[PDB]
Amino acid sequence: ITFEDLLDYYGP
Amino acid sequence: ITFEDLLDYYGP
Amino acid sequence: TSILDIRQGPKEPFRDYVDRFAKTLRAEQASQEVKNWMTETLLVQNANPDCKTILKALGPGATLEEMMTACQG
Amino acid sequence: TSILDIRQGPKEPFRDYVDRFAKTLRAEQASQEVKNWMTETLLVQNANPDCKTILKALGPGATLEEMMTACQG
Repeated sequence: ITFEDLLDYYGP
Repeated sequence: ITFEDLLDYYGP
Repeated sequence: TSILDIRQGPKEPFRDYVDRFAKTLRAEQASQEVKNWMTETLLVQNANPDCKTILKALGPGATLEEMMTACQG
Repeated sequence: TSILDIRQGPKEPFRDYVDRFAKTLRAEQASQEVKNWMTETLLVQNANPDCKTILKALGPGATLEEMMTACQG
């Protein structure tokens, strides 16, 4: 995964 | 090797 | 507070761990490249024995959902 | 501008490699505990193979000074 994967799932 | 070792070595 | 100290407990559900991880990292002060790299590195590296085994097995190209499903349990 | 990208050339003096690592690292935006971590991981990790072998043969307890003395020329 990437940081972008975490932002889509858990949010900014 | 720590980050403070780099600052002892390279300074400001 | 440091993303570096976010470590999964032996009995802690993976999704619980990734949750703590994601929320620490978003509030973490760093560039975007680093956060990707921390995500690509620390998340796997700080997981528990079994979840680490399962993740490394999936590969760097693994997707979060793939990881979720595999570790569901 | 990323610290993650600082890599030692095959024929670049290790002297010059660590110089750039420091300038980039201190310019980078991160917690001090993250900077500590980038130093202990990335500095050796991104050395050229020749130096990597030497730096791994020095042990994780070598000082920056010792590391210079080995990788000379």
